[PDB]
Amino acid sequence: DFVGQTVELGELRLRVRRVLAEGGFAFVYEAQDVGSGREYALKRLLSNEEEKNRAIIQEVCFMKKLSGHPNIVQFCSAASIGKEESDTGQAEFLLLTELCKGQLVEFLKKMESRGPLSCDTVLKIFYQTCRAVQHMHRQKPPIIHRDLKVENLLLSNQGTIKLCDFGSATTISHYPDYSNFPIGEKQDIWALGCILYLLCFRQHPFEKYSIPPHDTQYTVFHSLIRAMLQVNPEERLSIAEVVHQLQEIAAARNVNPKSPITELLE
Amino acid sequence: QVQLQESGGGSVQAGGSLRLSCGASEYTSRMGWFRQAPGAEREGVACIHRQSNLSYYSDSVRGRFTISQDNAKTTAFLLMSSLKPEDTAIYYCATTTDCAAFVERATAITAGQGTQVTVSS
Ligand SMILES: O=C1Nc2ccccc2/C1=C1/Nc2ccccc2/C1=N\OCC[C@@H](O)CO
Repeated sequence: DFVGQTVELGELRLRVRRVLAEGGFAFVYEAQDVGSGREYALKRLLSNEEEKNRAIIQEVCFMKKLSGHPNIVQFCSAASIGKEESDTGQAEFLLLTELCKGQLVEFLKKMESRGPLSCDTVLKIFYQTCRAVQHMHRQKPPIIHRDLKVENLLLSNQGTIKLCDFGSATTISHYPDYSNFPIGEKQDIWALGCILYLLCFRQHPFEKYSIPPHDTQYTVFHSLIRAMLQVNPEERLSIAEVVHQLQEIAAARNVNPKSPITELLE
Repeated sequence: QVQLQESGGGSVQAGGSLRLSCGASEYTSRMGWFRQAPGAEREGVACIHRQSNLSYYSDSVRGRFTISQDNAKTTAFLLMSSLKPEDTAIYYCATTTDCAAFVERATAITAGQGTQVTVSS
């Protein structure tokens, strides 16, 4: 019973239009600035515990830092209310960002009934997902996502991929402003490998794995999947190594992989 | 340290072809070449990821060089075609933990003693 209310968030006045998503910790809402008419996604996270407080605030800090990238949702604002002040009896964290058109899976469900995903479209989805992850790995220190999966990805109004779930992300605090050691990036690449496999073959590679032996549609990706699913993390590709090859694939197919994925929009 | 053994290079006429080779005393996941022209920064040129056979080039040499390896994954080969004075440099074999980083910065685990490549017009 949170929809219908108009909520202050700094000098923004926002009417809570409807529920886009739910789950455990949080709800996400479509909201509209009453004054300007502008639309946003508003994530409300409720907390009764200090540990959840830390998790929530860390997720917001991550979103602030990573905002500004084409493939990360744009952070607009955030605010809180202590327990003394809310109609939940709980700590309330409000996160405001750009509003996206929908979850990626919803669009995948609809394309599913029009054949297998075009290789070009898989390329655009994956490249854009990988550019977001590269943006996290390029931070000094690198930000590790740790829960990459296709369900968490969104599609923006402009038809590009947007990463939105930073609640499992981690990094090193108080890093001097020398080390060039791996610190978890490679787990992210494994997760990405599973996404590429999934997007191509519409199932998870594990429940050892096996690329379908007579696939002639997604052949172009086969070596990259295997390379990203190296058991040995030192042998596994970095995101720079993955993105490099994704650009070469793109060139080979004469595709702009950063362009709007307009095949998902029809 | 792995022990590297380098061959090939020397002088060639512009537009021609040279081949370099490099042998490692044991297996490594990635092998490449960087070069250094006079006064310039080190420049990652080409790199191969052995288990995948995937290969990485700098913008300067893509389309003209091809890096490849032997079946035994002990050696890399660099075929350099359509060579130009810009490609005059000392070329150093190297191992790396990351071919894309290597191609961008020449960050290496260990490097060979180098071979001279000179291209005359
Ligand atoms: O436009 C959006 N900006 C955001 C910023 C943070 C979290 C979610 C969203 C979001 C969403 N826009 C839409 C539109 C339709 C359905 C769901 C949905 C969204 N987020 O859904 C959150 C679920 C995801 O986190 C799965 O783990």
